[PDB]
Parts: sequence; structure tokens; C-alpha cells
Amino acid sequence: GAMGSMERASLIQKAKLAEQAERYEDMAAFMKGAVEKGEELSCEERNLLSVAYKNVVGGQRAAWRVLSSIEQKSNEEGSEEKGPEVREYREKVETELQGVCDTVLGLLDSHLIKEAGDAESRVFYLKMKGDYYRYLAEVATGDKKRIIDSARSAYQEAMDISKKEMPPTNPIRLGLALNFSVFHYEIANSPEEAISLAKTTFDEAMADLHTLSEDSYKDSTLIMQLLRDNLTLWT
Amino acid sequence: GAMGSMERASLIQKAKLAEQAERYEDMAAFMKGAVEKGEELSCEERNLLSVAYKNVVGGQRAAWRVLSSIEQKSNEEGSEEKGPEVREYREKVETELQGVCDTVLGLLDSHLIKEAGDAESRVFYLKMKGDYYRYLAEVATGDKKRIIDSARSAYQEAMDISKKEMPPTNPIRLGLALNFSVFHYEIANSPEEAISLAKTTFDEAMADLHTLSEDSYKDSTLIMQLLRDNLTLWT
Amino acid sequence: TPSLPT
Amino acid sequence: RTPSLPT
Ligand SMILES: COCC[C@@H]1CCCN1
Repeated sequence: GAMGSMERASLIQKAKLAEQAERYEDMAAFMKGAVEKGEELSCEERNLLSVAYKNVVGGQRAAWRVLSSIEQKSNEEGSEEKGPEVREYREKVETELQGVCDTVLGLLDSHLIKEAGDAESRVFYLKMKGDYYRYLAEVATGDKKRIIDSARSAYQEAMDISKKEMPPTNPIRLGLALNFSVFHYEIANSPEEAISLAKTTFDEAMADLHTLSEDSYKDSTLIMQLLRDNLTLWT
Repeated sequence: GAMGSMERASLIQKAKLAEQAERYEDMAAFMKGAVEKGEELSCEERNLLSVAYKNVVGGQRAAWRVLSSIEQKSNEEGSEEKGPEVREYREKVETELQGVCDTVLGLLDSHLIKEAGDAESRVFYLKMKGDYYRYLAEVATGDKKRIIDSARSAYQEAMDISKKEMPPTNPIRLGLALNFSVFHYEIANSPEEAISLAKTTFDEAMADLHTLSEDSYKDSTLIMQLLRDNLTLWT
Repeated sequence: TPSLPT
Repeated sequence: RTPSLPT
């Protein structure tokens, strides 16, 4: 671990500096090092870890999509033979994206999920596990079946905890349902499960909106409207 | 090196895909591989090399400015300590930036400067040598003096060639004068020389615009407009 | 289909 | 502070 010799507190400090400088690969490396210290993360720290890697993988996914799009146009009525280079470079970006997802999944397995000391943090890390297997699924072909099962199991565990331990308007619970529903529709080709989950989530939240403060009502309805946008696209 | 077994044409093709994906690190590495094949770069290929490294060092420079500003504020009069972390991370970024500048200057010296006989390529590379020494000077303080004279220079050799061999509207010649004027103003503490150079370059270009086609007129006048913007800022 | 932003 | 050639 390149970061093994640096104090935890110094790694957190440098993760925040890297965020100010928009150096997200650095930020993610500092945060991996903080995680590898073996202590639990605070809510602020968990969010730093998530922000850092979402930025890194997000860049990689966007580049993969650009190249995959070129590569498919290479193979249509859109004529001219280009040679192996588009595929080769798409494969290089894909292997780097798989590397980043495996690093994140490694931090969750060893040992963030098992050490997480409350329901909110356990849900947060299980949702992340679902999400990063879902990013692997987007580029997999096999192997893809195995990854899709793994994503499902992580999300389903997160859902079981959230239903027992959090209120139906809780933003982390709502965002978990959002992503799991996206997983059903976009990845697992299970449009019915996607619609069922999104609809149930929306209704159960709607029932409690009258109980919320003005700010909580805004937080919950914002995510409900994301569920709604997806139901409209699918429905 | 990792690009040694790849065909030159495939390196160039992949630099173009990396540009479309905004993967400028990859772009730079593919262009560096292509330069190492030992053939002269074409006009289009010099622009690919330039765009690649400009974006890489651009990001580094922006991050170094952010961290340097934090560092000066922390070293301010009436401040509490925070330990060595902001200095250490600024130094890390600065070393990375110096490394990329040294990569570029090595390519210019080892491969590109004078296998060029034509004025277009000789001026473009000497301008680039000036530019990368200018970026090293932005972070130096000595040793700053020696780096400043290296930039001056390179620019001066480029200027001498451009005035003998190119017309006053040539975009490479105009861009060179723009950057050398910025060197005088920002680096060399010579605002009067900056202002005189931007003025004379602008005026000599304006007098020869009548010789240009519509599209060449647009290429030259966009750079003249930057010269005017600097003149207006400085005066 | 968009996932959770931020 | 002063901008250089963007191209
Ligand atoms: C030498 O003049 C132009 C410098 C760079 C080449 C790519 C865009 N602008």
C-alpha cells in the first residue's frame, strides 16, 4: 500500500485537498489508504470515499461509452474497415475500469461492510457494492451472469436492512431503491421487477411526506422524482 | 517502452480516439510512442502532440495553483499550524508537473528539433520548447534564472526564424508572438517589452490581412484578437 | 436510464 | 494571470 506510511489523519486531509484541486484519482488513492488503516469511517469520510471513486469510474465509463459507440459504427452499413485499433483501445479503457471497480469492491469486502457499525452505513456500503458490480456488468460478457448475481445479492441485502431499519422517506433508502430498480431494468432485463420496485418505493414514501420538515420533504421528493422519471421512461 | 511494438499508424489512430474520449494522458502517451518511431511528424500530427500535452500539463498547472494558494494562506500572518500536509501534496503535484515538462522537453531535444528543416516545424517546436520551460519557470525559484533564460532563448530563436521565413499573418508566427509576449509580462518582469511585442505583431498582421482568403483570415484574426485582449488588459 | 447523481 | 494561446 503506497499509503501505508502516512498517518490516517494526513490521508483524510490530503483527500480534501485533492477534492479542492479536482484531482479525483489522487483523492481516491488517499481514501483507499485511509480505509486500509482498518478503522471505521465517519459519515463525512464515507462520502469522501464515494465522491472520489464515483468521479474516477464516471470518467472511465464515459470514455468507454464514447469508444464503444465508435466501435459499433465501425461495424454497420456505415462502411469503412478501420482495423483492430478501436476495439483494442476500448479494451484498454475497459480493463482500467474493471481495475477500479475491483479496488472499490475489495475495500467494501475487506472490511467496510462487516465492520460497519450502524444500519445507515451498512446500507450505504451494500448499495455501493451493488453499484460497482453493476458497473462491471455494463462491460462484461461472460462472467456477466456471475456479476449480475453478485449485484443483485448486494442490493437485496441492502434492501432488507433498509426496510427493517429506516423510514420509507429516508434518502439513502430511496436512492438504494432507485439504483436497484435501474439495475433490474438496464442490466438484469427484468423490466417488471424494476417497475414494481420503483412503484412500491414511490407509494410508501408518498404516504409519509406529510410528516416531514420542509427540508426533508424536498430531499425525499427530489429522489421520488428520479424514480418517477424512470417509471415514465419504462411505462 | 510499452508502445515499442505498436505500429506508428496505430499510435496516431489511437491518439485521435483518445482525444475524442478526452483521455489526454493516453493521448500523450500514444503521441510520444509515435515520435519515438523516429519519423518527422506531419502538421496534423504536431497539433495532436501539442493538444495532448497541453491538456495534461493544463490540469497539473491548475491543480498546482489551487494548492499553492492554500499553502500561502496557511503560511499567513496570524494563522494556526496544520502540519506538513499542504506543502507535501503541493510538492507531489509540482514534481509530477516537472516530470511532464521534462518529458516534453526531452522529446523536443532528442527527436523533434532539427530533423525539422522547414520553417513551420522548426518554429512550432522552438515555440513549444519556450512554452514548457515557461511552465517550469512558473514553479521554480532558484535555478529559476537559468530556466527563464532557457525559455527566452528558445522563444528568441523561434522569433528570428519566423520573422525571416514566414509572413506576418502566419498563425504559428502569431501564436509564438502571443506566448513570448506573455513570457515577457508574467515571467521575465518586462511588461514594456510584452506590450511592444503584442502591438507591433498586431499591427504588422493587420497590414497583411488583405492578402488572405476567408478561412485563413479567420485563423489569423482569432489569434490577433487574443493579442488585442492582452494589450487591453495590460494597458 | 439515470442512476442516483452526486 | 495573462492568458496564453489556447490552441
Ligand atoms: C504553434 O501554434 C499552435 C499551437 C497549438 C497546436 C494545437 C493547438 N494550438
